Order: sequence, then C-alpha cells, then structure tokens
Amino acid sequence: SRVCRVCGNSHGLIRKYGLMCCRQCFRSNAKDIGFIKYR
Amino acid sequence: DTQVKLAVVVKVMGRTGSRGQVTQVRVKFLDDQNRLIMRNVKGPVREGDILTLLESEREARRLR
Amino acid sequence: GKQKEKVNNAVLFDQATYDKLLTEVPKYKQITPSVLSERLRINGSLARRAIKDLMERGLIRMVSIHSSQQIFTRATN
Amino acid sequence: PGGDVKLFNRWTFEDVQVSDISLNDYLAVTSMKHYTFLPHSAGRYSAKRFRKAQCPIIERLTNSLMMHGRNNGKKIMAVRIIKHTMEIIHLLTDANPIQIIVDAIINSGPREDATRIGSAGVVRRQAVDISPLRRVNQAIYLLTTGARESAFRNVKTIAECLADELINAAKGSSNSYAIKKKDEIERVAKANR
Amino acid sequence: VQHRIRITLSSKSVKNLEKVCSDLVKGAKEKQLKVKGPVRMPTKVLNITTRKSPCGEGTNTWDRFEMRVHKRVIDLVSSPDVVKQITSITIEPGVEVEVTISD
Amino acid sequence: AGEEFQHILRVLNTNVDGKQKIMFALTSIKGVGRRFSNIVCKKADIDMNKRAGELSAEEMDRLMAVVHNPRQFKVPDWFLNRKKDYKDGRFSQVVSNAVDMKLRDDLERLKKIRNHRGLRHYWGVRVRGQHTKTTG
Amino acid sequence: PGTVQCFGRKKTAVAVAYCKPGRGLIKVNGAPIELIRPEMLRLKAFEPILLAGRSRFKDIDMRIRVRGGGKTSQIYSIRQAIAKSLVAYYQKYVDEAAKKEVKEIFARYDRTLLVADPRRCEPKKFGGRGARARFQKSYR
Amino acid sequence: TVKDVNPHEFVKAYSAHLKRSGKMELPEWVDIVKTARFKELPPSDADWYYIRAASMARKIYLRQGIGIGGFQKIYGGRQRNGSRPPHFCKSSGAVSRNILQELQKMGIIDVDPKGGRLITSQGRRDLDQVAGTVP
RNA sequence: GCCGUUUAGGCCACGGAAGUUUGAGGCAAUAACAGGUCUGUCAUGCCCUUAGAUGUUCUGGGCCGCACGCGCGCUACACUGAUGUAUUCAACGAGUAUAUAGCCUUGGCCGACAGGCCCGGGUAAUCUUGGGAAAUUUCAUCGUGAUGGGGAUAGAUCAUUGCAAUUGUUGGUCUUCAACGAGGAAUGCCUAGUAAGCGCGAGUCAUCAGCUCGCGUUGACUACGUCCCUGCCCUUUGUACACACCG
Ligand SMILES: [Mg+2]
Ligand SMILES: [Mg+2]
Ligand SMILES: [Mg+2]
Ligand SMILES: [Mg+2]
Ligand SMILES: [Mg+2]
Ligand SMILES: [Mg+2]
Ligand SMILES: [Mg+2]
Ligand SMILES: [Mg+2]
Ligand SMILES: [Mg+2]
Ligand SMILES: [Mg+2]
Ligand SMILES: [Mg+2]
Ligand SMILES: [Mg+2]
Ligand SMILES: [Mg+2]
Ligand SMILES: [Zn+2]
Repeated sequence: SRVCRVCGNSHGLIRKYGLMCCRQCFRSNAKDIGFIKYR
Repeated sequence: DTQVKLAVVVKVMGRTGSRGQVTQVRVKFLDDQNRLIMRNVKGPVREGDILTLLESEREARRLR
Repeated sequence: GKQKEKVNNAVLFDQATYDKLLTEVPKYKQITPSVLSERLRINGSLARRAIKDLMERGLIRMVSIHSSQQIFTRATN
Repeated sequence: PGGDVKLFNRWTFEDVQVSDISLNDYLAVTSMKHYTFLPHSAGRYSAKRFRKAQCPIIERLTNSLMMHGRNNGKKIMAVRIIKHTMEIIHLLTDANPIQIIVDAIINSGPREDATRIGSAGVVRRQAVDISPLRRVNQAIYLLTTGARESAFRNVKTIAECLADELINAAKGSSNSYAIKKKDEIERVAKANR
Repeated sequence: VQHRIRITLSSKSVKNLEKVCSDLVKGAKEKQLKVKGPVRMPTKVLNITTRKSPCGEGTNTWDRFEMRVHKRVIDLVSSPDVVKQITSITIEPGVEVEVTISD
Repeated sequence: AGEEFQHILRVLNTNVDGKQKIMFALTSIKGVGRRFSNIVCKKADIDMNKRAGELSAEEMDRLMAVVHNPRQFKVPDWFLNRKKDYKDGRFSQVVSNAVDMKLRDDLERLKKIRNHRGLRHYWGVRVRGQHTKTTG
Repeated sequence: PGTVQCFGRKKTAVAVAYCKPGRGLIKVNGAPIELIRPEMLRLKAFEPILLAGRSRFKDIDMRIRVRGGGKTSQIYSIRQAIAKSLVAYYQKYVDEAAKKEVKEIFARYDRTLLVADPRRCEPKKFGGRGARARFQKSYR
Repeated sequence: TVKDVNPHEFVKAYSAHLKRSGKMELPEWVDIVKTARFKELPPSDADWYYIRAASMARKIYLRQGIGIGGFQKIYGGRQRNGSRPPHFCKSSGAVSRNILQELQKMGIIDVDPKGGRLITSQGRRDLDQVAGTVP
C-alpha cells in the first residue's frame, strides 16, 4: 500500500527522505529535484 | 668438485624467458676481476648485487 | 603426551616431577623452557602448568607469565 | 657501527657479524641506520623496487608471521611471538639472538633454482642463479612456513616452534623445514643444469 | 532593548548562500551592530544510490546521487524591527531565511 | 595424589570418563549440558579443579541428588529442559535414557495427531521451514 | 612564557601535546605516559624520549590529549606529538640552532616523527566489497 | 592516585577491598547468571561479583552520568551466532544495576541529577586511598 | 644529474605534505547488438478479451514445495585457539503528526535473559551519540582428544512485531552435539592503508540481512616484468570467408 508518487508502481520504491519514488521515475526526475551526481 | 665462486652484476641486459621471469646480467668474478660472462638470474637484481654461483662454466647465450 | 590424562597417576604426585625427572629436562640446553620440557619430555601440559607453580614455590627455578601462557624455566644457580 | 639502541630495550645490535658478503647488502641489520627499538614500523616499504631491502630484517621476519587469513594484519600478536621467541633463543643458546636469526637467514636461502626458459625455440625448466634479495625473501619464507606447519594441531607454542626452527636452521642441521626445502631446490636445480 | 536574534540560513548552493550571508553581515556592520557570525555548520549530504538499469540486466552499475546542504548562523544583538529593517535586501533565489528569537 | 583413582564412573548408566574435569565429565549424560553441569557442581559444593576419577564416592551421591531433585535445591525453573510438560504438567529435568523416550513420545503424539510437524518427521524431510532444494 | 600546542597525526588518531615549563611530567589524557596500553607498542610512544633524553625534557611538562584512530595509529601519533612539540618549543624558546641538533636525531632515526603519512582508507567501489577486490566471476 | 596506577592491578586491589570492607548484601541469583545474553558460561571466578564492582566503581570515578542502558554496552562484546555472521551484543543490566545498588548503600557512588550515576564526595577518597596502596 | 635526432620526452637525486596525471572516482566519440527491458512509466503500433472479463475486488493456497546438477556466499575444521575476567580505540550515515510521546531513543525502576512500566530530549555539530564497535590487548582456565574445535538437527517452554506466525517472522532459556582431520580434476580476485582480518551505518523495513551500497580498524607476502596462455590496438601479408573461422 505504498506506490510511486509519479507512476503508481509497487516495486523498487525509495521512501528514503520521503521521496516515495520508484527507482526508475526518480532517476528520470533526479536532477530536477536537485540530486547532483557529483560522483 | 665445484667451489662456490662469487661474482658481481656489472650490468643488466634484458628480461628473458617466456614469461620474462629471468633477468639476464653480466657478472664480474671477484677472484679474477677480468672474467665477464653472462648468467641468468631469478629475482630482482641490480648492478652492485653479488650472485652466488655454484658452477661457472654454465654460460648464458645472447637472448637465451 | 597424555599429560593431562596423567595428572593423577600416583607416580606424578609421589615424585615424578619433584626432581624425579625435571632436573634433566631443563638441562638438555641447560634451561630448556617450560614448554620445551612440555614436549621434549613426551608428556605435555597442565600436569606441568600446575607444577610450573609447584617448582616455583619450592625455590628450584624462576619463571615467567605472559599472553599465550608462555612460561619459562631455569636449572640452577 | 655506533649506537647503543636495542630491540625491546634488551639486545645489542653491535657484535652481530653477517658472514656471506653476497647478501650483506640486504640484511638490514648491521648498519646503525637499521637499529630499531621494535620490529614494528609502519614504513612505506614496497613503494619502490628494492626498497624493502631497507626494512629492518627482524621486521621482515615479523611481517611473514601473519598468514592464512585468521592471522592477517594481527601484527601486535606477531611481534609478541617474536619477543618470546628470542627469549627462548637466548634461553637455549645464551648467544646474541640477533646473530641466530641472521645466521638462520644466511644458511637457509637457496642459491639456485629451475625456471622454464626456452633456448633455440623450445622451452623447458633450466638451471639459473638466484638474486640476493629473493634469496633473503626465500630464506624468510622457508623458516616461517616450517615453524607454522609444526605448531598447527600441536600443544607446542608457535613462539617456540619458531625458536626450534631458527636454532636448528642457524646450526645448519638437516632438521628444519627450511634446510630440507633449501637442499631439495638445489638438488633439482643441479640435475636440470 | 538589546535582544538575541538568530538568523538561520540553509541552501543547496555554496556561492549563492555566502552572497546573502556576507551581505547581512556587512548590512549590519554598517550599523555597528553586535554581529556574531557566521558560525559555519557541518555540511549535510543527502544521498541516494540507485541501479542505473530499469530492468536489472547487464553489469550491475550504481550511480550515487547526492545533495550538499549548507548551514549558516548569524547572531544579532538588536531589536525585532532592526533585524527586519536589515533583512529586507533581495534574497537571492532559493536561499532559506528563518530568523527566530533565541533565548 | 589420587591413590584410589578411578578411570570410569558409570554415573546414570553413561560410563563417565573420570579423567575429565568434573563439569566436563558430567556433560556425558544425555540431558546435562555444560551450563547445567556447572550449576550442579556449585549447589553440591564440589571443587572444580578436580579430575572426576580423583573425586570421592560421597560427592557423587550429592551430585546425583540435585540432578534427580533440582527443584529442591532452588535451581530456578528456567534451567530445566522439560519445562511445562504435557503429560503431567510438571517441570522436570530429564536425564540420560529418559531423553531417548520422550523424544519419540512427543513424536508419537504428533504422528497420531495428523500434525504437519508429525507427518513431516514421518516423511523424513526437514521440519522447521528450511528450504529443501539443494541442502541436506 | 613557555607554552606550545603542537599536534601529530596518523590515520585518524590526532594528538595535541600542550606544554608548560615544568620538571618532568608527560601525561596522556591525564594518565602517565609510562602506562599507555599497547604494552608491546610502548617503546613507540617512548621512542622520542629515548631518542632525545629525559634530560631534554627537564624543564617542560606534557599533556597529550588524543582522539580518534585506533590503538596502533595513536602510538604513532603520540610519537610525532612528543617529537614535534619539542622542536616547536625549542624553536620558539631555547634556540634556533639548538634544535638543528634535535631534528637530526629524530630524522636520522625515522622520518615520520615530524611528518605524517598521507595514507588513508581508499573508498569502496561497487562491483565488489573492497577497494580493489571484485566479486568472484563464474562463466558456467 | 587512580591514573598513576595500573587500571588492572589496581582493580585487583579494590576487588580485595570490597571483600574485607565490612560486607554488604549479595543476590540469591549471583552464582547462576551469565551476565549477558550472548555469554556461553557464567563467570568462571567465584569472587567475580566484587571484581565487577571494582571494575565498575572506576567507571563512575572516571566518567559521570552513566545509566543502565549504557552500562550494558560497556561490558557487552562480540556475539557468535553459529551459522550467521557475528555482531555486537549488549550485556545484561540486572548485574550492572545491582552493583550500583550495593555501592550506593556503601557510599562510593550515588544516583546523579541530570540523569545517571555520580561518584560520592567521600567515595572518591577511598578509590584514591586504596589507589595509593598499590605498588 | 646522466639519456635521447641532445626535440619531444626517460631514469634518478636534494627539497617537499605531496613527484604512477599525488590518490580514487564522475563525465566520456563514431558505428553497432535483431543485447535486456511492452512486468517501472494512463511511453507505445498491431493483435487478443471486454460483463459468465485476461478488467477490478475479497477469502484461501502457491512463488518456500525435494531424487538430483549448478552459481554467489556464511560458519568452520582450532592453541597464531575456545571460553570467562579486566582493560578501551573509530568513521560514514540515520530519526515521514511518527497520536496524544511517537521515528532515534538517554536517564529511573521491575525483571535471570527476553522484555516491560515511568520521567523525559531531539524536525537535530544542540537529544539519541563526543555513536564507550569488534578484531585487538591483559590474566586465568583448557591440553592434540571430533576435545571445552564446530554448531547443523531436533524436543520443551517464554517474549516481542503485526489484522493474522501454521510449512517453526524473529529474539530468549534448558536440552540434543551431525558433517567437517585444509578439500580431486578444475577455477576467481588482487600490486599499498592494497589483499586479507574485524566490526559499524544505510537501502529494503511493522517484524526479518548469511545480500548490496558505503564506513572506519589492524595491516602484510610478492612483482616493478613479459607476450607464454586468454584477449585488445596499429602495421604488413594470405584468403575460395561477408549471417564474416562458431566461415
Ligand atoms: Mg601449537
Ligand atoms: Mg568472523
Ligand atoms: Mg584521474
Ligand atoms: Mg519499457
Ligand atoms: Mg525465489
Ligand atoms: Mg553478485
Ligand atoms: Mg564454542
Ligand atoms: Mg576474549
Ligand atoms: Mg539492515
Ligand atoms: Mg606493468
Ligand atoms: Mg596462400
Ligand atoms: Mg556469398
Ligand atoms: Mg572449422
Ligand atoms: Zn515511478
């Protein structure tokens, strides 16, 4: 009973820091949120 | 009866052997500081090192 | 070396190591250790590790204690 | 060489003489640069070639005691074994325990070996000389392994397995793992000359 | 009359935040206020590692996203209007100001 | 010196090796572990730096009392191994050959039960939910 | 005015050796230096002292507070803290050319009683559970 | 005083002191307990209870504000779980709490404001007096 | 400083924190593969079904089943050790109104462990936590014995999570004490804070970490090379190959 706020997927979900994104929709929106891939 | 004879590596020639595991060197006999013959050393060896040699007649050839 | 299996066989506490033998077993190289005695004599430990104290209270030798239970032995003087 | 500095603060480095001038260059014992209180130094050896020839030799012995996984890196334990070991050596020999080890390094290092070289276009093992630094490296290796194997599943302690090993090796008796492994290497190498 | 007013600054941007930080300091230094700052706080670094693939195939390869967060503090011995009289300069994009009245 | 020294002790039909140390010779009984062996020695008040073939006949008597009768020497309820039994309801500390029985007696129940854990033992396959593809 | 606060570093062990012009005290977090608790790696802490001398310390006292690292790294740390703190005191309070003798005692023995190791824990990278080690590879 | 003396040999002295310093009470669960979840056997030594006291009478001497949920950590250790990897394990608090109770009744330590357990004015004396009585 | 068309550059040496681009990572060309992903995406053509549904929803079961073969691993086969004392040194991260204390949880008390009851601190360099980590270091006990190594298997009971624990969620207590004596043919990773050892944090998460991603702690042996095996780049050469030598 926890899905992605973007797509509604039940798997690979990231609750860390309260994003509630799946591991794929996050990667799609990662830079927009402001997670810079410094390394 | 061979007598263990000492020599000194004057210089280093190459790294022979299939895997390169053999440094070829020129040795300087201490009893007679005139005999410069090729020998084949295993292990890290620079000039100024002293090789113990059981025999001496066994002489390495060029690019042996 | 059944030398914890031998700790109560009456030979031991009668004399076996009260100079019955262990005059000698240091004298192989004159102060051979508590553990060389422990295996240069085929008998091993803990009949010995009790007597490592016993000969010490008897004032025949001087001894050490440390980490691995390394312990030492001396003959005379 | 000058300096009254001693290992564990008990054993003098002067009055140790290394006979074979062949590897007198790589026994880091004799010169006053090599004297150290403890065989434990975090020196950046292995950084360059031949640099580990400068490591004090009692440390090189110590470094090799830490093998087979359950001993890797446990250097305080390894050095503590060394202290007990030299207690035992002077206990059994009443000579300079430093002399014993360096004589045990010098007697148990193979002077020859067989390597697969190819002359004329066909390869096979052929007889070769051994450089002094690998000889020291090999002399250490044989002693430590032999002491290791005997102590395993033995009531005897490692410190004293090491001690018997070094005493027998410095004498040169055919009683040490190092001695028998040395002579089988020479005999093979002699045959394939 | 003379209180303990603390201004707290957070942002995702090193350069941008020290623009505001120094301006506030030089803002009040021109008023000769008791300005005790900036106390520089350990940078927080939010982190996410995610598998690069959408299908779990190929050499498993990981990308470490992260976010730096910088924490700055200024002390002013001043009034609730002197603090606001100063802190009215153009706050640069995104920088967080949360002035509160300390103890 | 153990002038009468015994090499075996036969306690509770188990042939206890007398040249072991007490607490580590008593564990040879089926039902006495190292923990419970220790506490028996404490309550019987017997020196541990002793080899069991050196130990006296009276001392064995006290040891056997407290193991057959643990609840009367204030042994707390939680050292025992038949806690809250199903037949009588009592709290007992089973010993050498009664262990061999009650195990099947438990098994015999569940086999008559038609329990899953009974038919699991009956088939011989693993009983506790461990996977059973390529192990065991 | 004799007061110097000189540090030494190893991996994470940082030691700060505050000094005053006293008689002989050397205390690590208040505890005597003669008691630090690798008793095999005790000569390493004592190493600066047997290098220079108890005499060189006859007018100074040492309080060497430590934090971080491990056990071995700290002993290599206190070594520099003691060794460096002496020359900084000598540089500032005794003579500049009476410390040139002291330095060459420390430097001819070991070069790392004045200058730290830059060596640090290389980061872990994925595809394996070490800095260099990689997960075991299987083909069939 | 306390820091000039070996933190080991000294506690032997203080373990011989709480024997013969009169006496106190002592649990009727003392000789069974393993002192931790992860231990294999109860403490070997008979007079371990005072050694645990003596070892833990220096804790408050050399610190301040230690509760029972922290005293458990101080004596915990590694735990081997057989098949599964070993971890850290926190020891038991019944032993730790009671040692405090006894030394509380005896005037070496007291309960502490701001939370914890704090050393007494006069208990500091004996931990420094017996400290002087060590080689 | 020697070497070199004395060019570009090479080896070394004092100095220096540092002389493999100082270390390690991020990014990373053209052309492709019928590589994987329609089961991440109300991204998606075509086809199938569309109320007696391949839609949704609920109950229960299964994905976990066990003759067997395989891969990554954990724990070991002990004395360089097991246990029981005493002693004590990190770093990276983490705390969604979490409801009437609530996620991280200090301190008090009850309790043998497990776990409770109580007063609270912290939306955090402020409280948890300066994260009192383990290996280690000491001191004893064991004594070459499938032993007190090892901890599979199983019996009895207790407590916690949750709406629910059965095909044991897990954590306790007692008891049970298996294989394993360093592993054949084969084969992996690895060149200095590295390998190896040790533990910690985070993801998942109500509960479960033998996993993965990070962190620190102790800390080496060996090599400073070659093209021999496996492959890669460039040139020359031969081809009856072009889905290209698996031709
Ligand atoms: Mg042994
Ligand atoms: Mg382990
Ligand atoms: Mg680079
Ligand atoms: Mg897709
Ligand atoms: Mg599955
Ligand atoms: Mg994998
Ligand atoms: Mg065990
Ligand atoms: Mg231990
Ligand atoms: Mg976890
Ligand atoms: Mg290369
Ligand atoms: Mg042709
Ligand atoms: Mg064609
Ligand atoms: Mg063909
Ligand atoms: Zn999504």
